[PDB]
Amino acid sequence: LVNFNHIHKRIRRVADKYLSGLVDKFPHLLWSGTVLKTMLDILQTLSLSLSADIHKDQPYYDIPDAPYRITVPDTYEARESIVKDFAARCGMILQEAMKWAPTVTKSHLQEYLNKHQNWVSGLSQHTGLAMATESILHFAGYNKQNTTLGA
Amino acid sequence: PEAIVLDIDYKSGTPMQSKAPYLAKFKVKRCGVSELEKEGLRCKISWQAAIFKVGDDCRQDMLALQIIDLFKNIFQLVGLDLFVFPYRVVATAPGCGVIECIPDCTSRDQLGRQTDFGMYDYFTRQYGDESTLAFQQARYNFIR
Repeated sequence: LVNFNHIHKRIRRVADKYLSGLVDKFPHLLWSGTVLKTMLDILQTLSLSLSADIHKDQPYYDIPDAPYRITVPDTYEARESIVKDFAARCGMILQEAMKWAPTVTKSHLQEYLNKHQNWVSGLSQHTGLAMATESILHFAGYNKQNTTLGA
Repeated sequence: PEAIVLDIDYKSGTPMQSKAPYLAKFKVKRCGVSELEKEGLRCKISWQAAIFKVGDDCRQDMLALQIIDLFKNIFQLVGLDLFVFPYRVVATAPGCGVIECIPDCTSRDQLGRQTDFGMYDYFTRQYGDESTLAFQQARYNFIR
């Protein structure tokens, strides 16, 4: 995942192809308990880096809870384009996970939203929490009472 | 006038083309003005280069330097990002004066004679491809 946003051109394409193949041959990684947190963290890092005084140096950033680093382009347009492009795989994988096993992923999402560090900054944007609380809605299903009826 | 000389390098003499103007180097200590004034009645170190001229006027350059320094002060006060280097110059005799030399002198004419190509090739060889980090900073300083 961390190489999906490389500064080059073909590197991200081959990384995307490898990720697609890996998720194809091992479907059980969708409902894992560590991928979602890491991808939300990197999305939040990119969202924070969206507006960080481009002329100021040091475009490097450190992903929390994982030893890695991310570089960003110079112009605003490229950064906006890359963050918008990355903002789609999140929804795709979230809906794919929600389609098959809703209970486990819903419990994981509930557990993620109960950390003290993010509560202080929650008054700001904190795009990860917004993404979670937006993805929870339009992928829900019917409960026990209304699971078997004919329209 | 805000520094005290220490010694003289006895091997830096190099006359230039021209009238017999030569060049010399000095090792100097920077203290200040008031401390220098009070220490001149009782008895952070780098090197400096000096250029001497005979038979030439050095007043229009002084006026231009004053204007440049005033513009630099205005720009620094307003809060923008512009770069100008006001090298000092003082006249002391009719047709004779002392002119400071910027550190690490690199004339464009000499580089053009050496390369006979565009500056883009020179700075591509010196720093690297346009996608590197240093190239962006060099371009920003060039624009400034």
